[PDB]
Amino acid sequence: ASVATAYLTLKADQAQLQLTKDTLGTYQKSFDLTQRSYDVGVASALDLRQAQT
Amino acid sequence: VSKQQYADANAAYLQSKAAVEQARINLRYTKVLSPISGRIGRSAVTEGALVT
Repeated sequence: ASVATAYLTLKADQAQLQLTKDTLGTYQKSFDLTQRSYDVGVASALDLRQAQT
Repeated sequence: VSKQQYADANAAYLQSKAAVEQARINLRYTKVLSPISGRIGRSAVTEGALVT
């Protein structure tokens, strides 16, 4: 039982790690777009700061 | 603030200043000034007369 549950937790953690990698890629794209909007002059610095957080 | 948020507010301020300028012109008309220098004649209308 312990070996089975440990292998299942490993597989579940690997899948959740892939999904958090996708979340990090999405947040990187969104932060780059807000950085472009702030560098152009349309968005203020506060909208950049919240995307940074 | 973003520079667009400064630019449109500056544009609204300039528009309100131009409206103040036009109201100042209409206030300058009601004290009617002589457009040239020279000899004046008679006043064909006196005080109390309505003009359009």
